[PDB]
Amino acid sequence: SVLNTPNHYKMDNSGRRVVIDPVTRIEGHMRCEVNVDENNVIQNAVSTGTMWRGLEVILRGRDPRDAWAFVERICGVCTGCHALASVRAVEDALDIKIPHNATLIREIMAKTLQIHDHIVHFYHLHALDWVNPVNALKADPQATSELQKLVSPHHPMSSPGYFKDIQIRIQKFVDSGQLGIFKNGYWSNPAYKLSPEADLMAVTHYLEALDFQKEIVKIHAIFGGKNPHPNYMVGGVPCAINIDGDMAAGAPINMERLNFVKSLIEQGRTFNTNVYVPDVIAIAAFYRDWLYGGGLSATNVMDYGAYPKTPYDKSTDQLPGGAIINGDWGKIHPVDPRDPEQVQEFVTHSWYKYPDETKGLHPWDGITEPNYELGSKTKGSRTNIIEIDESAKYSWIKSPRWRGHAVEVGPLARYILAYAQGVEYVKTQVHTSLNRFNAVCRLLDPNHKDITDLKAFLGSTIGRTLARALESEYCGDMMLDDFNQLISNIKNGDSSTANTDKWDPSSWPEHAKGVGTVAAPRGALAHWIVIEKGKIKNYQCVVPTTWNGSPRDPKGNIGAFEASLMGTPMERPDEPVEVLRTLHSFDPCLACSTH
Amino acid sequence: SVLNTPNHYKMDNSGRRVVIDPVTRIEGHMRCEVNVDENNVIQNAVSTGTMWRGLEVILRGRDPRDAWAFVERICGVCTGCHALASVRAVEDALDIKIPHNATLIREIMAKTLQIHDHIVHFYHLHALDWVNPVNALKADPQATSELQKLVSPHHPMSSPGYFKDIQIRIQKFVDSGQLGIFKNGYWSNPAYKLSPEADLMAVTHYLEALDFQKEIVKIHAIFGGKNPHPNYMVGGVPCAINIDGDMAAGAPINMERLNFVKSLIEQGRTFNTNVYVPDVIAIAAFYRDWLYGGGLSATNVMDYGAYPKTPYDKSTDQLPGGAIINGDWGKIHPVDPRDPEQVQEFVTHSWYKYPDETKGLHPWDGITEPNYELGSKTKGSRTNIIEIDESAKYSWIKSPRWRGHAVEVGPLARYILAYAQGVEYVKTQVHTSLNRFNAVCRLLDPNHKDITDLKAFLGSTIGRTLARALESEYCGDMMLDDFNQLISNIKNGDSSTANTDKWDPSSWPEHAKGVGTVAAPRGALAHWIVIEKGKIKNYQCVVPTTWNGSPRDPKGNIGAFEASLMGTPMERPDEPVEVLRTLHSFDPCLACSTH
Amino acid sequence: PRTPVIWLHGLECTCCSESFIRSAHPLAKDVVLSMISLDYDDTLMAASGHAAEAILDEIKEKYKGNYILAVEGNPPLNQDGMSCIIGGRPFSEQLKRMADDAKAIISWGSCASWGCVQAAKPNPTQATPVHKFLGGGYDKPIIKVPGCPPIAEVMTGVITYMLTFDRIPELDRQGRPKMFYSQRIHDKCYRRPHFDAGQFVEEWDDEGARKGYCLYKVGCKGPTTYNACSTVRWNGGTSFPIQSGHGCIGCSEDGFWDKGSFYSRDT
Amino acid sequence: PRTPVIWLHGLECTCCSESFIRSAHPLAKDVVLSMISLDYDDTLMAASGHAAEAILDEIKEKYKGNYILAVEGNPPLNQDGMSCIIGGRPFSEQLKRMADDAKAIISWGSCASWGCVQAAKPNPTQATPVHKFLGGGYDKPIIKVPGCPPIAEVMTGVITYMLTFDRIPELDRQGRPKMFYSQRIHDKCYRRPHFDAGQFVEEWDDEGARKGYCLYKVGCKGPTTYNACSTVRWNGGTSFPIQSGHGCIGCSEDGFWDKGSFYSRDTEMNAFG
Ligand code: SF4
Ligand code: SF4
Ligand code: F3S
Ligand code: F3S
Ligand SMILES: [C-]#N
Ligand SMILES: [C-]#N
Ligand SMILES: [C-]#N
Ligand SMILES: [C-]#N
Ligand SMILES: [Fe+2]
Ligand SMILES: [Fe+2]
Ligand SMILES: [Mg+2]
Ligand SMILES: [Mg+2]
Ligand code: NI
Ligand code: NI
Ligand SMILES: [O]
Ligand SMILES: [O]
Repeated sequence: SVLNTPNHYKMDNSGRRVVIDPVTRIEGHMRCEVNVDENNVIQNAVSTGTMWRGLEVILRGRDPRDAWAFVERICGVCTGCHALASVRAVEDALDIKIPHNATLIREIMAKTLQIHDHIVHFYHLHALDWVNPVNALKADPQATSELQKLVSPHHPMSSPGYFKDIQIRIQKFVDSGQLGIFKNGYWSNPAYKLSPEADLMAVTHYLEALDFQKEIVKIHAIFGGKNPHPNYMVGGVPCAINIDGDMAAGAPINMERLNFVKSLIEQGRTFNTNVYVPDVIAIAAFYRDWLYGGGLSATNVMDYGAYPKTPYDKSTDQLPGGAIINGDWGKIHPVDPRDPEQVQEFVTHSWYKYPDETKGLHPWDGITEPNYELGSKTKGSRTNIIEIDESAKYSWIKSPRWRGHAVEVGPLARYILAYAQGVEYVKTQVHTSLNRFNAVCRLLDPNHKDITDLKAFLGSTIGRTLARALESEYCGDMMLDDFNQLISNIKNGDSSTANTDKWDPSSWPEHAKGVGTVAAPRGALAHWIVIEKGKIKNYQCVVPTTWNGSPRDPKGNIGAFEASLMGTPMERPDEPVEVLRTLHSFDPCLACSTH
Repeated sequence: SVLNTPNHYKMDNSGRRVVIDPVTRIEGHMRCEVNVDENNVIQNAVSTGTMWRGLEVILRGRDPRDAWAFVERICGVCTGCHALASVRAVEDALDIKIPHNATLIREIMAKTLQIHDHIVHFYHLHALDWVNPVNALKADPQATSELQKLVSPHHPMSSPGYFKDIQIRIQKFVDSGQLGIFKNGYWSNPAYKLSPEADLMAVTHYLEALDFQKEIVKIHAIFGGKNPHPNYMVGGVPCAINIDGDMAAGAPINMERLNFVKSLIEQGRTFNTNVYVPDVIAIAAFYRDWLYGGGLSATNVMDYGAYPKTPYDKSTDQLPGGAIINGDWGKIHPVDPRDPEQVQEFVTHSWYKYPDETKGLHPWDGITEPNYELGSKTKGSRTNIIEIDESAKYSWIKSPRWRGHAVEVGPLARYILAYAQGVEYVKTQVHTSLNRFNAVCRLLDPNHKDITDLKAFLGSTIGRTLARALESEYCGDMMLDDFNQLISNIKNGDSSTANTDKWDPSSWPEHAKGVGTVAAPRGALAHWIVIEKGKIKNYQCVVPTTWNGSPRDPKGNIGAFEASLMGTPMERPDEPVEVLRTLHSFDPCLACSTH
Repeated sequence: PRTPVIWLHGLECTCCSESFIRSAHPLAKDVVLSMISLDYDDTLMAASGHAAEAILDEIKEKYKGNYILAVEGNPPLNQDGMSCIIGGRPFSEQLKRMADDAKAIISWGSCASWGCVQAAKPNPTQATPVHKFLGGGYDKPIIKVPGCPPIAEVMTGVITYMLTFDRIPELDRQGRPKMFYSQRIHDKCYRRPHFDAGQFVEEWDDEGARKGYCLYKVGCKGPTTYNACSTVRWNGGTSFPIQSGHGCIGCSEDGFWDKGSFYSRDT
Repeated sequence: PRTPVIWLHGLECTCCSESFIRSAHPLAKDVVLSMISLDYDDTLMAASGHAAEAILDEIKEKYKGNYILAVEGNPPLNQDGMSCIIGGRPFSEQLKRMADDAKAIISWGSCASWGCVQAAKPNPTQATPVHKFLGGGYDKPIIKVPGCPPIAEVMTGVITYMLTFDRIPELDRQGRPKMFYSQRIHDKCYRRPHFDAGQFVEEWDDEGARKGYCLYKVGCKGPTTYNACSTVRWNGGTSFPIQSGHGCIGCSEDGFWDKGSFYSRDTEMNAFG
């Protein structure tokens, strides 16, 4: 069949079908199927979420004050963001305002998560779509040092002998014949474009990032007890502050703990600027001629907006939200998560049931009733899917739409929205990164012509990857600002951390509804709660990867993942490096997507 | 006067007198006076220990089981070595044998101390005698990087931009006008011979070592609770082991704690090999023409011997002891700390009294009765010493002698003793170090003629400094061996850590005496205890700096410090860089010396 | 040769993999490069699709009876198992196949040990812990290492024990290593002096909260929860829930999601 | 400009300087380069002899009333003070002169706070803590930061507090910052559940030792000792004495060396005694 979607794609499944199940180097479980034409260009793509747990069902009847801990376990990668969304949703329902230190500590935890999550995504899940560790073994260590000095002159770790030592360790591993996580990788595919030296630099940095990442999450351990899965609470934060009073050493937050947080913040900022951001720029330059994967990013993007410099004043959001539609960056449509005409979820192509499956349901009206049922065109059986039938229900992921539009969410969405709204920090990052990109390009090709077209540059899998790194850097700077504000608050007399006026359910209205939003690492997150007589009557989550990984809607619009693969050529369709490189650029969180 | 000492020095105090009080960048308090001839050569040297506390007096009447904690507070720099000596002395007196794992853990703690102490001494105490941080501000960062890569090819930290960043930090500090610990340094004295690039490398490493040193002592925290001043006990170690039994997580030593010790050991080995040892070799090569300071190291050296591969078998000491006398490296005289004709302390030139001051007292017979009294030729007054009278009592340090001989103690003494006794690890270290030294020399002087004379090489202030660094490296390898032995013991069923058969004083003889020896960081340490009816009747310490810093004896022999300075030319007698450089090479511990 | 480990993922949040890589000692890089051979692991592995599947086939035959099967998450039994699909088939079939030729199983976390969040009422997918899915007749050790997630150094401490000492650690009656799970939080809790004195947090951010008083009256489940949080602590010994001011929620114990409100007192 | 600090050293073992440089956060490097101006400090300073003394003179003038005087160790009064000689004169004279124009004093460790080991019976040097040496009439704050040595992050935590919040921390009656010294070890000890159950180490390396039972019966002084060891802990939160199996010896408390044998059992344990 050849389907002409209202969002302007032609999904053609007559060519050769290629199945990727499992999709690895994601959180959770995904299947992807594509069809390629005679020229090995993707002409159909199918996103299937292959897990479901049912947290929305499990929450019914429970106490709103407990909900955060349940929903935190939607995801251990984006750990905490669902807790934040939950406590915000309850606070919204119950009209609880929290103390400024609680706002600040929650933002510090959120930015810690952003940094941790982005760094681990890029190195440990994405990089092997761009980096060939076997090829690293061919690198000249001196030339690797020269590259390193160009890529990031301030990073201290550049000795030829260091790169040689890393290479010796890799070589020993390969020589052992126990190739582990590298086993059967697609390393002979010409899709890999780094030089040996860049491959060695990037493997070196993979290991540096693995060592570093455990440090930054100590901020979560200080404020929230543990990482993964730090604690939150409705009305404040549990980490009470006592800097110089009786028994201060035994309070959660004291002078020593604050000094520790300062140290950890600075370490993160340094890794962002000296290791992560320079690497993404440099790798992008090696891949300067591979500008595939933009998908919807050029046309339709959305975020709820986050990080208001003034608590509770969204016009002060440092990552302002809204929706850009049909590629008009000059028009920011306001996004209201309360409006039943805006966010809606369809299940026409998902493994759920609605009474009227023609409807898209706003999440205060949402329904989660499982319906695992395969289309009569499936190749295979119910417990052995050979080729899924995307004409019918084909995913555990619901289909969210915004005013009927399919949109992309994530750091790239936020970066476009911020650029378009005049956020100068973001504009500077973009322009300086474009310039740095073109400088590396020129180093690689003195015949290079610079890239000036921001839409082409950002609206690509490379650009999606770059926006994530830039966002990490911005989050470190913001988190230092938050820390300094926390110290200022304390200095001026305010050590308060919780509002308990509405802790007791006897203070609650018999009926209430609320929504909490978060700029989660992968995009726009919100939780919608309906409370009745002290209990959860409905709890619906719509998560970033639900938006990006969405199956088709009743009108046939495709979602961000499917759109991003359309038109991409594959060197070797049976070695689908290009598909993995673009899907991974969305940082798919499949446990999130389905919850 | 001109005094012709029996150990062949001519002490001539007719030239100009130079006073250094305080001697800084030592532990504790010292005064040094010298006389220089018309050529600015030192022809007299006077070592004065300027503090006393009286630990030997304070211990009287107390319980032997408590002694370790009192004497540990002799010194916070060589923290724990006195505790080790004390428990050993008590165990000797009471005929206590401790479990193998206690032996091992005590040796692990001892080698941790060696590494920590040696590294902090070289960088934070000694280096400013060789390194000019103001001149570092003149360095070219790229040429600093080239030097670094030659000095230590494996160390990762060599980026030009890193050295430039360090240089910018030091420039900001200097430009502040608050020069702090660098204020009033003798930075224009031509005695400083590094290039700007070597100065910048060394300052960089000073900072790296300040960051590193706090890590290795976490081994003391794990086995001993804290650093400084970890805990010990008579009969074993308190850090009970439980790897996989009930409540293991709550035992002092469990699997996670062992894993932590492993990690710490390896970090220390790496820093020794990649930072500390290469720096001492390289600095030595810049100072290849400055071979002063050998003193007694050319003739008379001693250590009690340490680190037996077979517990309680000293023929297996990995740093074997003895005494070399009159420069005959072919004759190792056995040292017995029990023999009253061997170790003796005189007080003729010290601020103490004996009933018969002609006597040297073996420490089981020792007496510590203060007698602050200045000679009638003193310039100044009792509370304002302008020039001390070294013909009379001039120090809080007693005068220890071995069979009437003045000897040098310390890492250099141990290295000469080990070399001479065929310890292949040491012979290899010495030969490889000589080879590396000559290679760095030829880098600096392409017409360099190799040094081949080991006596001349080792027998100098440079050699003393090198031996300390080599010892650090050896201690790291030995500690790894010890850890692996501990693991093997546990694996084979032995998790035991204490012997309590003689814990109760009722099990003790009415009268007992013991001696405990240690290879302390600075040399030969021993404690001698006499027990009577449960209580300390006498407790006498003779510590490494007591030997090295000794004042003259009744026959006029000079000690190691005074000897080391004789014959040294000074560029600027009133900016006495050379005196500090040589005294600091002994790593004087003045609180230890006087206790 | 390094011990082969196959790390399977069922219904999960991936918090157990994430915790593992936090290990301070040994470092995850060193575990993977030098201690074990991590032969299959969805989260970090290069291979996907058919190429991934082929490793399982190869490791199974090649190292039959000689690999450790580590399991994160759990198998669902509802939806014909297709609430967790891997390679077009139920995860339960993958788990069974690999379990059949494992030397031993490690059940990471509360998901694989007990069921965790997806098994909380009404358990829509009939998510089932590994030992119950394999049943009583399973003849190889199942090491339960519970917690949501477990402490990083507990995870790597179990592995280093096995590798260093060449045996399964001693287990309690619930299959948990006595190395880490043989005391309750409350049996080693530094706020116990306050519990003993009747000194409690009564309301968030009260005087007691600011002094570090006991969290019993705000719902701490430490009295009934076996784990190493109060001894080893979290994230390189930085903190644990109670240190940072929130009671234990019981996250290493079977059924903790359905024990009542986290803020209701332990009984 | 950075707060001037003069760090003097009396009779001492140097454990307090050593502890200070162990600080995990802030790092010692950063304290010295960026937070304070460490203008005099025997252990680390470039200058010696007459050039060192001249720094005293200058700072004292230039920053009169504006430097913090930190003191490690203590002055002896016996031997005409010449059991601790600095520049040929008694250390007590140095201490007095610099105290006269300090803004505030930090008494580091048990030596400066209380007397520590050299003041244990029979105190041959008449070693005297700073506050007693300067007497009742001294009109500037003396912040006691006791322990042998204090915890590193406590030492740097006091300094960062003062620099960040622009005030002396609140002190208890003994002059110790409530930040760190306002609980006993035993008020926050993770072995307390065992104490409460009567589960003790009775002999070294017994069953209880291997399970982490309470150390009371082997002499732990945690019931009478005020410090942050059971909360902040030591060496970047790695351990503390009790965790590693030896009781507290009381090392932050006045007179701990003469309180009794370290293996004697602690007193005042019953509310009916
Ligand atoms: S109830 Fe919780 S906070 Fe209180 S002592 Fe027990 S484990 Fe600690
Ligand atoms: S006596 Fe010591 S070990 Fe026992 S609970 Fe008190 S402080 Fe802890
Ligand atoms: S909630 Fe879990 S992490 Fe530990 S403190 Fe309680 S068992
Ligand atoms: S001996 Fe000192 S270090 Fe702490 S635990 Fe006791 S106050
Ligand atoms: C999810 N981010
Ligand atoms: C998350 N997505
Ligand atoms: C001391 N050595
Ligand atoms: C120590 N001498
Ligand atoms: Fe997510
Ligand atoms: Fe010493
Ligand atoms: Mg949902
Ligand atoms: Mg003596
Ligand atoms: Ni997620
Ligand atoms: Ni010493
Ligand atoms: O997720
Ligand atoms: O010392």
